[PDB]
Amino acid sequence: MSVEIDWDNIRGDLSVNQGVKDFLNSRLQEFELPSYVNNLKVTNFDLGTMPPNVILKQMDDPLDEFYSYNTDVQLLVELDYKGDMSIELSADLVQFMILPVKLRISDIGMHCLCLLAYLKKQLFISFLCDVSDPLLENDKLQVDPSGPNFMGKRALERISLIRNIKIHTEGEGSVLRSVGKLEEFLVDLFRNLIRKEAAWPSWIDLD
Repeated sequence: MSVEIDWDNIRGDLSVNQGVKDFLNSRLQEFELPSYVNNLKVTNFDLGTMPPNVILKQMDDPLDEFYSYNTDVQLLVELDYKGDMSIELSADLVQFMILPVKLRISDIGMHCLCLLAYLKKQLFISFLCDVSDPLLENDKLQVDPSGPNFMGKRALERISLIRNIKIHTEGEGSVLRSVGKLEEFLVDLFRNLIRKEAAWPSWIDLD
């Protein structure tokens, strides 16, 4: 039941692109940047040249909680994304001196179940879980929003939706001791940002 997807058209739409930088930054600066970093924003988001393998699993109406203080629709979906996605960053290092640096993230790998809710001229992406999550293979997590005790307790047990992720940066010195705490940090941060801000109960909220 595969959903085909005009990736060229989507990839081009800058109403989205901006919307996801904004989503990234907004949520990124709720965090506690350590002492060796300042002025950490997302410069540029770039989608893959190639799309994810979208597969429709179900149609429902958008959850009541997608309603905020038909022609709407809400697709439950399998996302196999082994694509070539890239998020570009801006950062400052720190203490007798400051160096500006530049980073990419790549190799974003998710094989994952996910709600996609077009309502009021406005899309929401809430990732549910990794498809290989043990917590489905044993039932014990209700992932049907039909559908009582949907996402009930034991949601917190979920495995990471990020299956893999690459991150490189742009005299040597022991400053390389720091670009390695950072690349370590941004990863371990950026996983949390997905787990907490794009995975249900949260979501990305574009137009």
